[PDB]
Amino acid sequence: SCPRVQYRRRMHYATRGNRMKMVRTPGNKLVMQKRAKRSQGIHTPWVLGHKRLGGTKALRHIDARLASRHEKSVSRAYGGVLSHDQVRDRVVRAFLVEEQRIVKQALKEHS
Amino acid sequence: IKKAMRKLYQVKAVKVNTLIRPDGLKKAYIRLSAAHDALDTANKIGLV
Amino acid sequence: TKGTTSMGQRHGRTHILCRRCGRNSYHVQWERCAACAYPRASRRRYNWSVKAIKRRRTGTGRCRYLKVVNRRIANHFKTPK
Amino acid sequence: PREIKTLKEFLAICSRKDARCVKVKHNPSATKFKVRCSRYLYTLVVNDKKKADKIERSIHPSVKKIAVTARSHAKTNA
Amino acid sequence: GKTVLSCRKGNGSVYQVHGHKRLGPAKLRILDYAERHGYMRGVVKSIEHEAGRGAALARVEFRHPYKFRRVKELMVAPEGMFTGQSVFCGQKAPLAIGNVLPLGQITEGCIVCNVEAKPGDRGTLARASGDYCIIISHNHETGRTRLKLPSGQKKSVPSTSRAMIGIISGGGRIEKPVLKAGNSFYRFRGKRNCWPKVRGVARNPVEHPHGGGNHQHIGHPSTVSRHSPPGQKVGLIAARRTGRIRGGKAVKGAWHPE
Amino acid sequence: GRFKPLAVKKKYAKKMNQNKPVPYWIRLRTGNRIKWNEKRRHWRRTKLNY
Amino acid sequence: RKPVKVHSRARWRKMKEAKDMGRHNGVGRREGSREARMPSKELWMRRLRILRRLLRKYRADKKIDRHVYRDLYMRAKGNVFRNKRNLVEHIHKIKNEKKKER
RNA sequence: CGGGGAAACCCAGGUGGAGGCCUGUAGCGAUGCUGACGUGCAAAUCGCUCGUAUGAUUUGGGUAUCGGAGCGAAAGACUCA
RNA sequence: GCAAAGAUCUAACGGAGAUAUACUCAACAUGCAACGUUGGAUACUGGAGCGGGGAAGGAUUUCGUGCCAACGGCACUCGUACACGAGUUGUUCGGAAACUGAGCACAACGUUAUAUCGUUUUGUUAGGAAAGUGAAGGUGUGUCGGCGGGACUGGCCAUAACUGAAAAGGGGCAACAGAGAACCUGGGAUUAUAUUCCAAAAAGAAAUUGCAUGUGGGA
RNA sequence: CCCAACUGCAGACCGUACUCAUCACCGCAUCAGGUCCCCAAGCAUAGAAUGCUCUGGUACAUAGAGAAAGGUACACUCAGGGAAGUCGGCAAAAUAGAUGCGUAAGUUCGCAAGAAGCAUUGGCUCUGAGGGCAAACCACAAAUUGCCAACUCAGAACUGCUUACGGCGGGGAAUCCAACUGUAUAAUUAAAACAUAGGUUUGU
RNA sequence: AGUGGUAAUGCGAAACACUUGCCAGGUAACAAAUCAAUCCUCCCACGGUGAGCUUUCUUUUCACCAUAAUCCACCUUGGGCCUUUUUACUUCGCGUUGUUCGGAGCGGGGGCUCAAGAUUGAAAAAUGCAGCUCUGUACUGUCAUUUGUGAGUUCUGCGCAUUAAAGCAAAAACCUGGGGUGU
RNA sequence: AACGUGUCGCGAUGGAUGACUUGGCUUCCUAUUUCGUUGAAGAACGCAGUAAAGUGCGAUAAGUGGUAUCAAUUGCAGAAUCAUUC
Ligand SMILES: NC[C@@H]1O[C@H](O[C@H]2[C@@H](O)[C@H](O[C@@H]3[C@@H](O)[C@H](N)C[C@H](N)[C@H]3O[C@H]3O[C@H](CO)[C@@H](O)[C@H](O)[C@H]3N)O[C@@H]2CO)[C@H](N)[C@@H](O)[C@@H]1O
Ligand SMILES: [K+]
Ligand SMILES: [K+]
Ligand SMILES: [K+]
Ligand SMILES: [K+]
Ligand SMILES: [K+]
Ligand SMILES: [K+]
Ligand SMILES: [K+]
Ligand SMILES: [K+]
Ligand SMILES: [K+]
Ligand SMILES: [K+]
Ligand SMILES: [K+]
Ligand SMILES: [Mg+2]
Ligand SMILES: [Mg+2]
Ligand SMILES: [Mg+2]
Ligand SMILES: [Mg+2]
Ligand SMILES: [Mg+2]
Ligand SMILES: [Mg+2]
Ligand SMILES: [Mg+2]
Ligand SMILES: [Mg+2]
Ligand SMILES: [Mg+2]
Ligand SMILES: [Mg+2]
Ligand SMILES: [Mg+2]
Ligand SMILES: [Mg+2]
Ligand SMILES: [Mg+2]
Ligand SMILES: [Mg+2]
Ligand SMILES: [Mg+2]
Ligand SMILES: [Mg+2]
Ligand SMILES: [Mg+2]
Ligand SMILES: [Mg+2]
Ligand SMILES: [Mg+2]
Ligand SMILES: [Mg+2]
Ligand SMILES: [Mg+2]
Ligand SMILES: [Mg+2]
Ligand SMILES: [Mg+2]
Ligand SMILES: [Mg+2]
Ligand SMILES: [Mg+2]
Ligand SMILES: [Mg+2]
Ligand SMILES: [Mg+2]
Ligand SMILES: [Mg+2]
Ligand SMILES: [Mg+2]
Ligand SMILES: [Mg+2]
Ligand SMILES: [Mg+2]
Ligand SMILES: [Mg+2]
Ligand SMILES: [Mg+2]
Ligand SMILES: [Mg+2]
Ligand SMILES: [Mg+2]
Ligand SMILES: [Mg+2]
Ligand SMILES: [Mg+2]
Ligand SMILES: [Mg+2]
Ligand SMILES: [Mg+2]
Ligand SMILES: [Mg+2]
Ligand SMILES: [Mg+2]
Ligand SMILES: [Mg+2]
Ligand SMILES: [Mg+2]
Ligand SMILES: [Mg+2]
Ligand SMILES: [Mg+2]
Ligand SMILES: [Mg+2]
Ligand SMILES: [Mg+2]
Ligand SMILES: [Mg+2]
Ligand SMILES: [Mg+2]
Ligand SMILES: [Mg+2]
Ligand SMILES: [Mg+2]
Ligand SMILES: [Mg+2]
Ligand SMILES: [Mg+2]
Ligand SMILES: [Mg+2]
Ligand SMILES: [Mg+2]
Ligand SMILES: [Mg+2]
Ligand SMILES: [Mg+2]
Ligand SMILES: [Mg+2]
Ligand SMILES: [Mg+2]
Ligand SMILES: [Mg+2]
Ligand SMILES: [Mg+2]
Ligand SMILES: [Mg+2]
Ligand SMILES: [Mg+2]
Ligand SMILES: [Mg+2]
Ligand SMILES: [Mg+2]
Ligand SMILES: [Mg+2]
Ligand SMILES: [Mg+2]
Ligand SMILES: [Mg+2]
Ligand SMILES: [Mg+2]
Ligand SMILES: [Mg+2]
Ligand SMILES: [Mg+2]
Ligand SMILES: [Mg+2]
Ligand SMILES: [Mg+2]
Ligand SMILES: [Mg+2]
Ligand SMILES: [Mg+2]
Ligand SMILES: [Mg+2]
Ligand SMILES: [Mg+2]
Ligand SMILES: [Mg+2]
Ligand code: NA
Ligand code: NA
Ligand code: NA
Ligand code: NA
Ligand code: NA
Ligand code: NA
Ligand SMILES: [Zn+2]
Repeated sequence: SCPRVQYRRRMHYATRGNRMKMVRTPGNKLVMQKRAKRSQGIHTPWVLGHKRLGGTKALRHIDARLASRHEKSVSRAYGGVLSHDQVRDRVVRAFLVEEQRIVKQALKEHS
Repeated sequence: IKKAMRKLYQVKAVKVNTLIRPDGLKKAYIRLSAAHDALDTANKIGLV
Repeated sequence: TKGTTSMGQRHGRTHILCRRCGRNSYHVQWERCAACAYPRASRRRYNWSVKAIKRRRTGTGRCRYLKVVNRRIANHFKTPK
Repeated sequence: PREIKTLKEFLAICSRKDARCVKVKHNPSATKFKVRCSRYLYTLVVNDKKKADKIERSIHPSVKKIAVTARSHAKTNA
Repeated sequence: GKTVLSCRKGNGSVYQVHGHKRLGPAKLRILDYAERHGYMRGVVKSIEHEAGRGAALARVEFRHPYKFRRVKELMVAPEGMFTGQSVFCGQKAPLAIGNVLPLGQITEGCIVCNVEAKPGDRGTLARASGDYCIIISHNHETGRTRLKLPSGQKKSVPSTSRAMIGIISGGGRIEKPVLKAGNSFYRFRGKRNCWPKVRGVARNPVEHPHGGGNHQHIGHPSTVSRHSPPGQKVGLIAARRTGRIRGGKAVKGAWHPE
Repeated sequence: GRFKPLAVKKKYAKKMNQNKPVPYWIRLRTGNRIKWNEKRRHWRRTKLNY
Repeated sequence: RKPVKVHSRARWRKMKEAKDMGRHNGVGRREGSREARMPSKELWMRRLRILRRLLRKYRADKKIDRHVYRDLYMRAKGNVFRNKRNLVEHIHKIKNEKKKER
């Protein structure tokens, strides 16, 4: 005597975008409600490792469009794009590479 | 259809629902505002 | 097997109605009518089937404008004085 | 639905031009004032019975008040 | 008779390349002004695998020489290419694995790959996995460079044609026995519709010269003339010799005395 | 099923309208030759296939 | 509206009491394989989780130090201990040996 | 995790869950009865039995290749009985 | 011959379908057989269902009333039959507007006696001038911040016009199971439609667009 | 002119009945054939095997009478013999689950293997084992004290069999062929045929 | 013409504002098995209402005991990270059922953040269901008004993620930043 | 016996034959006689008080206008005028 359900929208195929959950209504009826698709979330660039970024939430389309900017970025430079270790690496790389270039140029000028 | 209802019967339609019948003709369910009485409008129309 | 059982495997349609001629000869996949070759500008017409030609020839329909213009030609394009 | 937090906000909600009615609901241990606005239904929950009576008489008589009751099928038919 | 299978494949149809899921053609960057005079330094961002190719592919990011943007070329990665490696391409590039240099700038005896047959063709020789070319000599009078191609043939090319230092990655692929028809099925899934293979003697004579007979046999010699028309040119086409090779494998292909 | 172009639906609508018997007063006309509709259609006999 | 027809679980529940006491589950009643009825992997999972839970509790309560815990942890994974009591008895013996050396 | 051994290495218990691996549903097929039927339920079906059932696996929709041509793990098979 | 898929029985009601009779004669031996509905009884399907919804296909077969000529290979008072009258209600559901895929082939060019032929996604048409879009500016209007004596000038932003940075690679189709997609329950709201109908206590509670006003904060 | 919280007005087009099948589609038909997707209860049991069952559905598929011969069957049995039948063990019979013991030649060392064989199984009443949770820098038998869930296995005493639902391998010794898994004459041929990995040759 | 925190990173009522001039990343966007497993299903205890059975037994058998979106506030599990202690690996430690991990920073202390929940209210009893009371109404008063270290369940943990000579679509649309504007 | 056979009279089934012919076929002739982007031929959907097909027509929809004609159309219904044109 267990209840059996039917698709309530006009798509009757069990694809990844049409996943359903079983909901008991206040009228004591068992119905199928559509699961919203989820986003994987904001990641670092694929070539750098493709890891999720701390302080950034996983929002999909409309949710991302309506959410405040803080939910998707941090106050640090390149916030929402690069991680703290990546930002530190680029800062150190910037300073040290230019310093080495200056020393080489001054050496050639001295000669 | 809302504009035609205002022009022909001087009533305000708050909602129009339409369907194309299996015979091919379009049918409209026209709900009038609470200010207007549908029964009184039907009497004036002549369908009664 | 071929025959009765395979008759149940026939799903869908090869042809649907044609916008130009309405003969259910419009090949859905190739998007061209088998009867009138629509959307090619000219129709199909082959002398090996004169019967097909005379089914589709002028005068098999209403001749909506041809009747009017033929009367005008017969009356020498008469107009009021 | 939004829950009003204090009495000052509740009077502010009732002072809105778009607040068409106030539904007064009497629960066995609380009283709920539900203001029907344009977008949101605003509920003020008052646990004290005497305080609820004070608020009920305070409501500006311009806005219609509805005593929430159970309505039978017969009353709601046709 | 009917059309032979080898002729039918020429129509294309269902025998074409299964190009979906492929990343695109692999090539050197365009031989522009910077390459002809100086060098362009790029960074290897990813090493990727493409269906139907044994060799690994490298995505190399360059700055645009004229515009404020990046280029992101895609080349056949030599063995040893790694992410973060700096790739130098140009006349002034140093001799190191992964760099692209004009052939005239590369010392004789060096091992190269992604060799340009024509200057600016962006790499046409020594591209399959584990393959390489060897620089034999340079001739400055005519401005040509002699190479040993992977097949063993020697070929002369203009010295302005570029080459990549190293050998193509993924070598030794053909050393592992397949052991299963299913593995071949997956191997050819990314290439084309050419497997499994039916022997000509197993077919009927209507569709193949070797078909038919009350015994499975070719009743005529299988060495056919170079001038045989399609449909008749099956078997060992214009074979100079047949049978088990003994005492040394000669270099195959056409004979070029030059 | 549920789906059909409006053009297909309109054609099916006209075929419904045509699927009617001959009016009785037609048979009483002076030079009448029609008794019953010779083009009556049943959904189980002949398929329109629109 | 008539009530639904009766489908009673009384016989099943009476049989459940009997089977709980140990009846009707002898050699003659078994149709599936022993692994099918009670998988050995599930048995091993339960045992190892019990042993590791006990080792974590003893380490937290300072009954054993990190070195003893590490030795027991590997040996528990190595199927040294048949049950909780076997592990506890070995732990007691280790404590007794250390006391004599102390 | 144990047991041997100078060393090289060997032996034993567990864990783990590999395979065009096996038994066996659905599925996809079709061995035997040369069974039923053989103016049939059916212009190839029915019954029991049988092959396989994580793979060169089965299947929907879409798309591509035909008429001396198409397609074919190749039977002159299949291309609307 | 109308034999696979097991199986039906009973009473009452309904119906022309009866309990239908020369003489004799109490009823049996002279109106048989078969029905639709309801209530009982017995059993079947056994969730991989003679269960509840969809695609393809069908196109009114759906619902109510009437009706038994023909049709449902027996039967019917029953019917997916026949006649008449009805039914399909969407800002949010599916499609489209509006994505790309295997691919298609308009333009363009070339070919062919003849276009009804070929090329047309390996970033991509065509010997190929296919961009009508517009950054910074100069010129007028309006909305502002600042100085000096509502206006007057350095400065901001919108509104129209003179130029002119920058953008290489024409226009479309092809997914109702890929991508995309703002709504949920309750209902006495049907003979048939409902996440589609409900009207002031909307049974109601929301979400999301596009333009506006006013309030407040900035220019 | 730009925003925030509101608010006001307006949210167009097409589809929407019903069916999806032992009667609504295809097969000349309401044809035992064919046809994609979703939801899938209880007990036995390893279980989407198979048997029965609540909910939902159904008794619709010409029926009645009723031991002729002969038939068909998703029906059985048969004393004594046991393949003497027959081209041929065709058909049928037989084997049967789980657990313990035990297992030959050969071998690419992986197998052969469930080789072959032997033994046990019911019911009932007990016993043992396998846990969770909570509690007062040295060392401290919380190495005990309470409470409790869900199951499995093993060992005993007593007491039974008419060997008794369903479901479920017969085995062994050899020869020929193909290495193997696969493919394949829709509607008389499923094989030793095709394919296969492996090997070789040719053109470039 | 943003701002706090040593840091992980925090703060929204409308200058933390404009960016299709331009540039760069991200979402969309894909993946086994093992083990845990969500919504729900089933089964157990627990207590109410009605019903079945009652020669005899059965503190019994059966049915039901429901809470949709949208919001507000803010203990558990798993992952990533920060800071501190690093004399953390001399004949070591942490951890999984499981093939691991660490001076390129393990473990311990204290924190930041992400993903699933849990909980608190608004919605929301005014709904739904059943029972029952009284008075001819499809009337009307009222009463009912959760526990499981149980078994299933692919939502999820879950990927630079599977056999692999197999390595697993794209785009619209959207998000964030770099630069610049504000200046 | 009964089935069955044969003949005659009368019926049924079945639509040949004759008569009928607003059709076809075939041969001649006449001419300010040859469509369409000023959207053709063909296809589709609609239009009557009553209307399925067919015919006619195109939201002015079994037709509007003009000329001629000179009392209808007609199954039913409706209809100012019974009439120099209106
Ligand atoms: N009498 C024997 C038979 O007569 C037959 O023929 C008979 C009929 O065909 C024929 O026609 C008779 C006619 O004679 C007589 N005078 C009038 C009668 N109406 C006719 O009879 C006819 O009409 C009646 C209905 O009207 C039908 O029922 C009948 O079938 C039809 N034959 O009369 C004939 C008798 O002489 C056959 N020729 C033949 O097989 C045989 O000899
Ligand atoms: K599915
Ligand atoms: K209607
Ligand atoms: K056209
Ligand atoms: K013809
Ligand atoms: K047809
Ligand atoms: K094949
Ligand atoms: K209906
Ligand atoms: K009949
Ligand atoms: K018997
Ligand atoms: K050996
Ligand atoms: K074959
Ligand atoms: Mg995703
Ligand atoms: Mg994720
Ligand atoms: Mg943040
Ligand atoms: Mg609609
Ligand atoms: Mg055929
Ligand atoms: Mg097919
Ligand atoms: Mg097709
Ligand atoms: Mg198409
Ligand atoms: Mg191709
Ligand atoms: Mg071969
Ligand atoms: Mg052959
Ligand atoms: Mg030949
Ligand atoms: Mg031959
Ligand atoms: Mg041979
Ligand atoms: Mg041979
Ligand atoms: Mg359908
Ligand atoms: Mg049909
Ligand atoms: Mg159709
Ligand atoms: Mg194991
Ligand atoms: Mg297998
Ligand atoms: Mg098998
Ligand atoms: Mg099939
Ligand atoms: Mg036979
Ligand atoms: Mg027979
Ligand atoms: Mg027979
Ligand atoms: Mg042959
Ligand atoms: Mg008979
Ligand atoms: Mg019979
Ligand atoms: Mg039967
Ligand atoms: Mg028969
Ligand atoms: Mg009688
Ligand atoms: Mg009777
Ligand atoms: Mg049953
Ligand atoms: Mg079903
Ligand atoms: Mg009906
Ligand atoms: Mg009949
Ligand atoms: Mg009908
Ligand atoms: Mg394409
Ligand atoms: Mg091309
Ligand atoms: Mg070009
Ligand atoms: Mg499209
Ligand atoms: Mg979709
Ligand atoms: Mg939608
Ligand atoms: Mg509802
Ligand atoms: Mg209800
Ligand atoms: Mg319905
Ligand atoms: Mg509907
Ligand atoms: Mg419906
Ligand atoms: Mg169905
Ligand atoms: Mg059928
Ligand atoms: Mg047909
Ligand atoms: Mg059991
Ligand atoms: Mg089953
Ligand atoms: Mg079962
Ligand atoms: Mg039937
Ligand atoms: Mg029958
Ligand atoms: Mg015997
Ligand atoms: Mg014997
Ligand atoms: Mg014998
Ligand atoms: Mg013999
Ligand atoms: Mg004999
Ligand atoms: Mg013999
Ligand atoms: Mg046999
Ligand atoms: Mg041996
Ligand atoms: Mg074989
Ligand atoms: Mg051999
Ligand atoms: Mg196999
Ligand atoms: Mg085989
Ligand atoms: Mg055959
Ligand atoms: Mg065969
Ligand atoms: Mg056969
Ligand atoms: Mg991804
Ligand atoms: Mg995808
Ligand atoms: Mg250490
Ligand atoms: Mg998984
Ligand atoms: Mg008509
Ligand atoms: Mg008009
Ligand atoms: Mg007149
Ligand atoms: Na010979
Ligand atoms: Na099937
Ligand atoms: Na061709
Ligand atoms: Na009708
Ligand atoms: Na509404
Ligand atoms: Na640390
Ligand atoms: Zn056409």
